[PDB]
Amino acid sequence: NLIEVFVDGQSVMVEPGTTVLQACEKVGMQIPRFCYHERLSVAGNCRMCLVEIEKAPKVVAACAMPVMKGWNILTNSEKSKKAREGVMEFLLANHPLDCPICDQGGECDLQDQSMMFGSDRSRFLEGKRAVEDKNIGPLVKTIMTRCIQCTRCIRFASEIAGVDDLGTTGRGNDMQVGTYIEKMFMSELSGNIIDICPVGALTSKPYAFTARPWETRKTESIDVMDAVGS
Amino acid sequence: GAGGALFVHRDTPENNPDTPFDFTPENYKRIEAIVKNYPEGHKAAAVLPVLDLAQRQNGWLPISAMNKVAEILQVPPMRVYEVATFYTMYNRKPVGKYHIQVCTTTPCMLRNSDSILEAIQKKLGIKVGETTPDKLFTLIEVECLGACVNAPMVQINDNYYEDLTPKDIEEIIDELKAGKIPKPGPRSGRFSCEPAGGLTSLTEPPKGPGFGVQAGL
Amino acid sequence: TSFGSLKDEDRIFTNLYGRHDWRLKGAQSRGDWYKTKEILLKGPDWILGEVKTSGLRGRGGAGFPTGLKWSFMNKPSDGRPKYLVVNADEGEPGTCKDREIIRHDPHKLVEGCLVGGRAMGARAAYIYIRGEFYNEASNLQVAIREAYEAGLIGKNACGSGYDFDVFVVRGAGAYICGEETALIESIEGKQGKPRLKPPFPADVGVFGCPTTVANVETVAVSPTICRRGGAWFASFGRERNSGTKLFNISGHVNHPCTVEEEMSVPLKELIEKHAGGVIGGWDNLLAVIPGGSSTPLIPKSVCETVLMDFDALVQAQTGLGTAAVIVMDRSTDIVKAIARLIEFYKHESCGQCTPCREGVDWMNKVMARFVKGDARPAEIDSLWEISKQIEGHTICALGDGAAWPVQGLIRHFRPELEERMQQFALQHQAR
Amino acid sequence: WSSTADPLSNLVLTFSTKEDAVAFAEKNGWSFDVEERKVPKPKSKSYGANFSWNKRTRVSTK
Amino acid sequence: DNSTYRNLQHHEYSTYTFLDLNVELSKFRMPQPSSGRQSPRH
Amino acid sequence: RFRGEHALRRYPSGEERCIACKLCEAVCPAQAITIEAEPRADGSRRTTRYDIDMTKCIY
Ligand SMILES: Cc1cc2nc3c(=O)[nH]c(=O)nc-3n(C[C@H](O)[C@H](O)[C@H](O)COP(=O)(O)O)c2cc1C
Ligand code: SF4
Ligand code: SF4
Ligand code: SF4
Ligand code: SF4
Ligand code: FES
Ligand code: FES
Ligand SMILES: [Mg+2]
Repeated sequence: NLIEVFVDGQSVMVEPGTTVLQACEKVGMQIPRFCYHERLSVAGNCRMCLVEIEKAPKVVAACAMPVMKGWNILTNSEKSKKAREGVMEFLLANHPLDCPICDQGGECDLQDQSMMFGSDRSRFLEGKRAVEDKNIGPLVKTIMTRCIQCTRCIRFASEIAGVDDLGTTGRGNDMQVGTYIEKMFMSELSGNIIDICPVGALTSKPYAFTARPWETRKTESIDVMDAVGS
Repeated sequence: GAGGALFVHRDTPENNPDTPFDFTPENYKRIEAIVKNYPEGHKAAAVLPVLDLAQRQNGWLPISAMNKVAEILQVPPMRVYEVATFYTMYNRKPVGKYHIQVCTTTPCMLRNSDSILEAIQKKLGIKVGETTPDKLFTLIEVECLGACVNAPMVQINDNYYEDLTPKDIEEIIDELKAGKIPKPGPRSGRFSCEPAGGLTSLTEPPKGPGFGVQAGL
Repeated sequence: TSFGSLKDEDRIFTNLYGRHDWRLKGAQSRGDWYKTKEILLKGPDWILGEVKTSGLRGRGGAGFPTGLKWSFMNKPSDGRPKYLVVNADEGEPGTCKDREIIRHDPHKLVEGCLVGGRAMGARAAYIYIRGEFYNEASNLQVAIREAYEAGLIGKNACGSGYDFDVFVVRGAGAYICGEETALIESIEGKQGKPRLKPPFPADVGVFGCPTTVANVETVAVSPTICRRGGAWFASFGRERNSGTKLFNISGHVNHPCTVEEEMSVPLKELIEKHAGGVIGGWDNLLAVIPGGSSTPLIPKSVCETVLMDFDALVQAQTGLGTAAVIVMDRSTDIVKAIARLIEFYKHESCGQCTPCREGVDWMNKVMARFVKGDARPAEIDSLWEISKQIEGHTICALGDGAAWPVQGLIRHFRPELEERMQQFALQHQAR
Repeated sequence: WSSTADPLSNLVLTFSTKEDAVAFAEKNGWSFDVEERKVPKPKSKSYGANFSWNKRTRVSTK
Repeated sequence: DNSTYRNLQHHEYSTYTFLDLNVELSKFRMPQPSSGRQSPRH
Repeated sequence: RFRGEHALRRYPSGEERCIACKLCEAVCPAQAITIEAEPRADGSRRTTRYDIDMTKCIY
């Protein structure tokens, strides 16, 4: 049977095992997120989806927390807003100032969610981290100083494409995503890491520098390279 | 503080997939013993023990050794690389015959650990991330090693030398380079963690079996 | 009522300091391996009741009722194996008690593992020992071999019909792998990154099976509680802080040592009695870290009269932690000591969470600037706020434990930070 | 530059409902093709599935 | 009786002491449980 | 502060400052800027077309 939870006081009937993020989606609220993809497994490491429950003293990860009976989810509370601001502060603290030279440009989730859920000023008075750029073939361009270590490409590669050639090497602030060796990530489903990477760490190499998202017009057609008809 | 060791691999003549590495038959017996400590269908749990065994045999971990471990355990080489780069007890670079590791965290820093480090550096004439020209000693700093009450202390190839003074550590280095193996443990007249002034507890002989046992139990 | 002055007849961990034989003959000369068959025949519910009455709390950090934990484990089986994981990755900066227990009381550890496994219905116990403790791990393996040969563990353990295995798994260097879910991930041959709860380890643990992670000291004191009472154990200590404790007194103290004492012994009495007092006398004391690096510091004012106890130290804006008492006398650079602690946490952060990863590196940089005064008085509140942003927003408690020392330093030694900033500004103002 | 002779090239209208859009198109006399809205289907997400004892959902890395 | 350190057996261990002890212990162990498959990739 | 004829500047090295980010094209009220870019022979993000219609520009 369905259990009853509350999002901002509004009743939702959700199946057991539904997460806080999915319940908020059911009432129409999209919780901010970086590491969560609904086609991939649940990581819960970017900590961007933290929300407040009515009586809980601690924020929970909305993407990985199943709802319990009679929970009130405060999606726009002071605790949730401050949690989002802190997480965005850390991300932008180590991110590089590469927006004008970044193909992610006007279609970046770091930019959009920084304009929506983050602070408008920076307190970071230190030096930034610079990361060596890897090479994984002629299709995907890697500029890994922009990586936010969300591990979507690792989960996608492994689970979806059946290729376990991506991972995280090292630990701490110096943790890096790559192959650890000069190996090309060649697969029939390799551009989807370009799609799912929220930032400009993984970008299309044929499309590099040619256009900006606001310029383009979008035509909805189908694919003719095979008989799937994508 | 930057570690100074990169987490990417570049093929070199001394370190490449064609580098000869394979376990000895005794080490294969040890691998077989290790693997059957875990449930069937979970053979990948032996990555850390088998990789440590490979490093124990070969002194360090070449990429060929990592690939051999991955092949034996049928686990992706990227998973083996992840483990090897994550854990700091693995040497992905050739190391000296004696790996001196001076603990420099606060409990050991409050006692004169900098004196120990400076004495080692002057005795060997190397910096704190370098190897001696004869490839005999390597010197690094490490975090807490679990002998805080016996501070300052160093670890030289899984032996703890504790309650050190500059003279004591110089004598230890001299014994190591001469050929003898110094006895591990405190150098300050203590045997273990007991207070130096005198035993403040456990002075009387222990009570026998069933001393204060319950009624029924 | 007063606490302390524990008697050697009532100290649980005899053969501490290694003055006796640690082998099976010596361990059995003391009370170890005595009526273990009777305890196992009493069975799970009796052992859980004894632990609950004894009121034992977790000895490896967060103090949580062990009776309640093992009760969580005591649910009916569902077709999966059951495991007790004994944590011996003593990475906390100030703690050596687990090392002493493994090195000198391995049969006490093994018997505790057997008792806890019987209580929790576990087929196996994996003892996860840190990789630097090589000699300790070897002694543990020798003791386990003796137990297997004597029939105390294995098939029909202690002649009770209960099969129980004890394995020893050596980790590598990872203070984070000291953490329970990181311990589980390390055992499974993974990187050693903490998981999110739920699922709790009692539901999905190592290999996806029900496991209970317990500290070496907890499992080692378990069989003594079972064989003895637990009304006795509850008699030692305060009302909800019962039993004995191993304290590691270290730092700027005359005779640094590991001792066993009652759970509510005052800190000043412990230092003055078992360690010879502060180096320059009690007047020379500056600060004390009472539970290892994770717990905040307290000034001499608090240390004048405070009980080395869970609730007592929580009421002092601190924690008991692992009861690792680091002493700093007046001739020390408190800012530099806390900076070294933050650098420790930066090096040992596993890097999974953005809060801990980025913010702990950031706090390391800010503290490094603080120690030389190359800062402004308005960055103290900024550092407080970023530490508050790290705490409570991380997957595991290393992020919380990297913020508490910073908060304690800011809370009790802000004038020192401001004076250092002023001196640096004066040095630069000259030219 | 890019030239055009089509007045209605940049003309995009926003409607709250398919029925409103269809009524507008019908009264203005244009031909129209309607596409039914595609919504993502509900999905069962479980963090604990990453650590299955016997199922393939167990992930090799985090 | 309380004046001599009796933990002197560890000034003889070599690199393979732990793994050799593990090899020796293999006969006393119990059969391991099986998850029904050879690997999560099977 | 006077706004007269337009110009594209260079770094002291002689390298063009424009990185083809199209922010000017986006913000231009009069739609007087046309920009097209591609990777240069050395991989730089540089423009191949940069037009301004001075009869459309509102200065
Ligand atoms: C040796 C040891 C090291 C630990 N290290 C950490 C650590 O790095 N981070 C952390 O959050 N908890 C750490 N813990 C606490 C564990 O999460 C957990 O509380 C403990 O392993 C088992 O709990 P209990 O013994 O109190 O029942 C450590 C515990 C032990 C015993
Ligand atoms: S990834 Fe996004 S925020 Fe980062 S430089 Fe690129 S556009 Fe800017
Ligand atoms: S490269 Fe992109 S998808 Fe991969 S971890 Fe980094 S930000 Fe995520
Ligand atoms: S808080 Fe830090 S150590 Fe803990 S899981 Fe997150 S990144 Fe790892
Ligand atoms: S595209 Fe326009 S705004 Fe961007 S660098 Fe070039 S001239 Fe400046
Ligand atoms: S979206 Fe939940 S922690 Fe990343
Ligand atoms: S601080 Fe050095 S051994 Fe613990
Ligand atoms: Mg992208």
